[PDB]
Amino acid sequence: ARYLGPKLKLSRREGTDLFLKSGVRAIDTKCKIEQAPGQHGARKPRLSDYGVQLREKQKVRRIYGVLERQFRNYYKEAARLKGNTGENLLALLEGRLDNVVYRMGFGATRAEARQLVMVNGRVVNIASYQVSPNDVVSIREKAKKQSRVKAALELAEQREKPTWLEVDAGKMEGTFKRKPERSDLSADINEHLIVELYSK
Amino acid sequence: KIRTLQGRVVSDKMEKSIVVAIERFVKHPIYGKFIKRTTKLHVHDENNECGIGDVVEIRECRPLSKTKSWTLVRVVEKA
Amino acid sequence: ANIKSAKKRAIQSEKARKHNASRRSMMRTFIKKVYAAIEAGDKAAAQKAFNEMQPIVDRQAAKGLIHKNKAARHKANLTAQINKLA
Amino acid sequence: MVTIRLARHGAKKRPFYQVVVADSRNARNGRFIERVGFFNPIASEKEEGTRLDLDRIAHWVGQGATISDRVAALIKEVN
RNA sequence: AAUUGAAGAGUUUGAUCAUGGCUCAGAUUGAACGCUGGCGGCAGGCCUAACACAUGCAAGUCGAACGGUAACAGGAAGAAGCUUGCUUCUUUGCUGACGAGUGGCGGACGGGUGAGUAAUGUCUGGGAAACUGCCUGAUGGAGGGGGAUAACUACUGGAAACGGUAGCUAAUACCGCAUAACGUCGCAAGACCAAAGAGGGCUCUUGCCAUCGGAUGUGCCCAGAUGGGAUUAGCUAGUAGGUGGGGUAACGGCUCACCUAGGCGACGAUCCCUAGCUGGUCUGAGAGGAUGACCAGCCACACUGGAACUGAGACACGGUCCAGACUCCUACGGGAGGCAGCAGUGGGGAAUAUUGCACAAUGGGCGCAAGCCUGAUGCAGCCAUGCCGCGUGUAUGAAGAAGCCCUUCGGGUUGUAAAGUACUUUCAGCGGGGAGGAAGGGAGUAAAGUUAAUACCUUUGCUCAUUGACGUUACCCGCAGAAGAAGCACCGGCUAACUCCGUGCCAGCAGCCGCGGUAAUACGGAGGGUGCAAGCGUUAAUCGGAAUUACUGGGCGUAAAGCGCACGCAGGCGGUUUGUUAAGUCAGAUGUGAAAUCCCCGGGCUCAACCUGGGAACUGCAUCUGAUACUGGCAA
Ligand SMILES: [K+]
Ligand SMILES: [K+]
Ligand SMILES: [K+]
Ligand SMILES: [K+]
Ligand SMILES: [K+]
Ligand SMILES: [K+]
Ligand SMILES: [K+]
Ligand SMILES: [K+]
Ligand SMILES: [K+]
Ligand SMILES: [K+]
Ligand SMILES: [K+]
Ligand SMILES: [K+]
Ligand SMILES: [Mg+2]
Ligand SMILES: [Mg+2]
Ligand SMILES: [Mg+2]
Ligand SMILES: [Mg+2]
Ligand SMILES: [Mg+2]
Ligand SMILES: [Mg+2]
Ligand SMILES: [Mg+2]
Ligand SMILES: [Mg+2]
Ligand SMILES: [Mg+2]
Ligand SMILES: [Mg+2]
Ligand SMILES: [Mg+2]
Ligand SMILES: [Mg+2]
Ligand SMILES: [Mg+2]
Ligand SMILES: [Mg+2]
Ligand SMILES: [Mg+2]
Ligand SMILES: [Mg+2]
Ligand SMILES: [Mg+2]
Ligand SMILES: [Mg+2]
Ligand SMILES: [Mg+2]
Ligand SMILES: [Mg+2]
Ligand SMILES: [Mg+2]
Ligand SMILES: [Mg+2]
Ligand SMILES: [Mg+2]
Ligand SMILES: [Mg+2]
Ligand SMILES: [Mg+2]
Ligand SMILES: [Mg+2]
Ligand SMILES: [Mg+2]
Ligand SMILES: [Mg+2]
Ligand SMILES: [Mg+2]
Ligand SMILES: [Mg+2]
Ligand SMILES: [Mg+2]
Ligand SMILES: [Mg+2]
Ligand SMILES: [Mg+2]
Ligand SMILES: [Mg+2]
Repeated sequence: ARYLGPKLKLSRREGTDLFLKSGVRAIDTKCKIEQAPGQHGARKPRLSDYGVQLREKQKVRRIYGVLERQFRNYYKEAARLKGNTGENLLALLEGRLDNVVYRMGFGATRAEARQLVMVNGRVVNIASYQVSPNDVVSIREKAKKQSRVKAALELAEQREKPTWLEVDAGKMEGTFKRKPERSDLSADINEHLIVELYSK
Repeated sequence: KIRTLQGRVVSDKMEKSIVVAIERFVKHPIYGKFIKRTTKLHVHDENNECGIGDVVEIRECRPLSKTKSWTLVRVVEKA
Repeated sequence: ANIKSAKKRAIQSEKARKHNASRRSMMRTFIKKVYAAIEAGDKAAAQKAFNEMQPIVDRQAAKGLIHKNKAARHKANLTAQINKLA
Repeated sequence: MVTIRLARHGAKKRPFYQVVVADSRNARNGRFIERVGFFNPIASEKEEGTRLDLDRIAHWVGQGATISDRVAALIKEVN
């Protein structure tokens, strides 16, 4: 139920930074981001229309560590909800709480943030929890002596912190103010390929 | 009103009884064409008024025999 | 029977069968006398037999041996037939 | 006779009762005449634990419906 | 807000376009099998033999109907080792209670199964000639007698099951009599029909009878709809109708006698084959197609065939009688039994669980109640069967260590992977705390209403104890240490993923095309990789793709397909004008279309699955009122 394997290979297979590393040093110095993994790695054949649609879906999955069954259920939810399905799907993935622990800067990676796993002042230890507009997300007091969370925040303080949220120091809390639009997120995900892949 | 059907007498051979054909015009469930369908009722006719070809109003009543649960109301048209 | 209450019901129902059969037989005997008087074709004999029958069918209806509608039918059928006789 | 009683719905360890008017002989969760309310015994604070259509209950009690012990107790604590 | 919804590909050929089948990608399941397997939540779990069934349990209850007193617990009398105060052996229903018995109510519910049933069924919508325990409203009654009988007692027959004889006794058991009308019969006059007490302290409570209502349940009738076969075309004598008698709760050929000769059928009768029906379920863009397991409604069945009895209700799963096929006990004379209740056994099968705990909750039976009963139900056990959630670490870490594997021997790749070093402790283990599912019921006291009464009773408050099968509960806190926890399929194209070695048309692979005869990305192993993940594959099965049965939505010159040609009955279709009708059609309204499910907006379990509030939907059916262009009818 978790991918517990070498993490750089995913970014290598996708051929893009998926933000899967802590950032103690550069991605180029860590691995060959240009090259796909394995013995036949410097090779790069033509990929089919199917193969392209697959790799876009596997991109959006492998960032978050969402396995296929759970990802499929998000697609179904996104298609069900009113309006644009591809946008609804990204909104649902962005609405997840386990993004937030990482994104607010408590884990160095999402894998670390997931090891570390309060919303509206109530404890929630579920990665898949959909955080709503106007909800305050925050940390406990009992585990603020961990060096992990200290280091992770210093890693977080070099990134561009998200632009629909409000992370705070000390008591360490922030409001999910609104759901992100597609404008907020990377114009790089071609989510129509995922919509098309599941329509197949 | 009280409930009635209208139909054509197709037999008057029984004593105090007639057979009335009710024609209905119904849309075919699959193919959509309107089709003629027929329901034959055994009807009570105390006086033996009706003849083969008459148009008759009939009403539902209590069972009067094995096959009869309808009675004659009027003759609309004699043949 | 396996169950205790079922054994008791079998006994009670047999007792009730005997009791009922006696009263049913008696009631039918009194009804038959009215029909027999009619068959012969004598009104005074039939009205006598009917006046004996009438309390019996009514009482057996009250006791639940027959329904009151059945008692009513017997009185109606025979009153009609007695009226047609002379 | 006709009774007003609780049909047990919900899930395992988490009962939710529908308040139904039924012929007493029918199974608890089976054939009923009319639903007239619900009762959640494990309802969180803020949520409505009990709703009863007391007018419909009064109609049925007027026609000789009995009430289970629990529904009688729920009728008390509501009003 | 609540139908935002529709993808193709491989394979005929030297190549092409078309035609056309085969095959694949998807979704799904009561699944099974193989490999593998950590935890939890919620659900599901004999689809085959309606095969046969050992054992336990699944229906009792009421002493406030009754005689009683086998228990054992008091109480009173009368006496013995006499702990000068009583145990004990005795007597006694006097009292709490209560075995057996009479009586009442229940046993027709609840639970199981799908054999039969293609229409005495089911679904939708109507109807008239009916009954209906318990519950409920109203109006009255509730008087006075009698003969029994079980238990019991004496005798007694049987191996047992189970009786026989005689005597005795009670009632809310049973039976007259009286009373008798908004009841029954009758045109009327008349005639006729009932009943039961018990309990608490005259009064209250409860029961009894009658009649008319209500409610609920059930019986009955009609129309439409609900599989296949014409290589089944005729079927029918109580048959179709009538009259009269009988019968039923009730209409009715329901039955019988007589009379008429009908009735059904190409709009498929009759016969044959298959089948429980529905809400729904799966699939599908939809229209369809497939399906009816779980949950809920209806039906049917209870070892097989038949039958009734009792009863408000049964032709009765754990009742009766008979017969039959089985099987078991026997003193050989006779007797006994029916898991398609729950659990379980054998058998069949690819395959489907424990001879568990509890009535604490909800519901059911009986009871004034306390309570008793309840394999319904609530729970627990077993199983990755499904769905949903979580874990199996996290960070760093070049030495790019070994060992792999490949290499044009430069290197590349596995791989930051491992180690090493910081850390973390969910879940599992171990130890401490702790909801909720409990409402009620029981005690005396509080006031008011009944009342001769400041009584009993009723109700509501009042206070004090007390009720949990699950359960070592959810959940919380603490301890120890990465510790206890990753597999399965695939990598020639379709199809995401490629190399080396072994083999040499062999061994083998294969869904389809194909692959293998010495440099095989196709076989087998390895290294690497891709996809899924506590699962993964395979097989089976349904829909999809398949516009490949084409209603939506196809064809027939040569691909499969125009009868050899005509006439013509049924049937389908019908030029043009006016009037009329209002069947089709259209509009509106009303009733109905169970709940669940689906969908929408919310709510609750930390989330999810799951549970749940309201809505929408249920495309239908019926009725009423309108419209009159078009189609139909009628008239000209
Ligand atoms: K009894
Ligand atoms: K083809
Ligand atoms: K039953
Ligand atoms: K069946
Ligand atoms: K007949
Ligand atoms: K007749
Ligand atoms: K269907
Ligand atoms: K049978
Ligand atoms: K009864
Ligand atoms: K109980
Ligand atoms: K067509
Ligand atoms: K017209
Ligand atoms: Mg999972
Ligand atoms: Mg070729
Ligand atoms: Mg007793
Ligand atoms: Mg039942
Ligand atoms: Mg008396
Ligand atoms: Mg009596
Ligand atoms: Mg009298
Ligand atoms: Mg054929
Ligand atoms: Mg043949
Ligand atoms: Mg007759
Ligand atoms: Mg009939
Ligand atoms: Mg069958
Ligand atoms: Mg289609
Ligand atoms: Mg079924
Ligand atoms: Mg069907
Ligand atoms: Mg009877
Ligand atoms: Mg029974
Ligand atoms: Mg049985
Ligand atoms: Mg069983
Ligand atoms: Mg076997
Ligand atoms: Mg028992
Ligand atoms: Mg490929
Ligand atoms: Mg080779
Ligand atoms: Mg298949
Ligand atoms: Mg099709
Ligand atoms: Mg074609
Ligand atoms: Mg040819
Ligand atoms: Mg040809
Ligand atoms: Mg020709
Ligand atoms: Mg011609
Ligand atoms: Mg015309
Ligand atoms: Mg019309
Ligand atoms: Mg509904
Ligand atoms: Mg016209």
